[PDB]
Amino acid sequence: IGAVLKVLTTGLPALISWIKRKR
Amino acid sequence: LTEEQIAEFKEAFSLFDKDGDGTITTKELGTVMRSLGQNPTEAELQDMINEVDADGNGTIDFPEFLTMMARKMKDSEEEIREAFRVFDKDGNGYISAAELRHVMTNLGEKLTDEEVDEMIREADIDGDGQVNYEEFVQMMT
Ligand SMILES: [Ca+2]
Ligand SMILES: [Ca+2]
Ligand SMILES: [Ca+2]
Ligand SMILES: [Ca+2]
Repeated sequence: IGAVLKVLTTGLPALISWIKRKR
Repeated sequence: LTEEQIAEFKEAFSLFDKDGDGTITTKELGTVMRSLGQNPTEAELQDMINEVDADGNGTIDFPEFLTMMARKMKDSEEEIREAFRVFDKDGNGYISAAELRHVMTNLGEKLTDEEVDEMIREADIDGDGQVNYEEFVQMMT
């Protein structure tokens, strides 16, 4: 429960946005 | 606060706010949790909002979401292993590009292949082209 929160609020967003801002 | 941090925070918010109205409801939280194989009750979801619901309005806006994430960051090993298993679908201990693509497709993020491979390269520390459990730990902390 809190695991999915930690995942979707700590590591994954950094990668998704660091790849998305390169356009 | 850097320009880099803001884009990351924005993408994380937009992951939950799947209808894009600028608020996160209990229903959106539940939907995102279930797409990751979790099953939260209505009470758990309301408690999740009310743990950050500064204005008592029953939904999560942007700064309350920031508070939720900062609290969660300060928070565990069982949880990290659980999320790893969320991504390591076949349990071989390495998150592949295909697995990350599958997870993105489950979350609704329409990302190109080259972009997913970029994400893998960005998170990959040893350079084998996959994410092992320790690299995942590094990503979280
Ligand atoms: Ca919404
Ligand atoms: Ca609120
Ligand atoms: Ca795997
Ligand atoms: Ca690796």
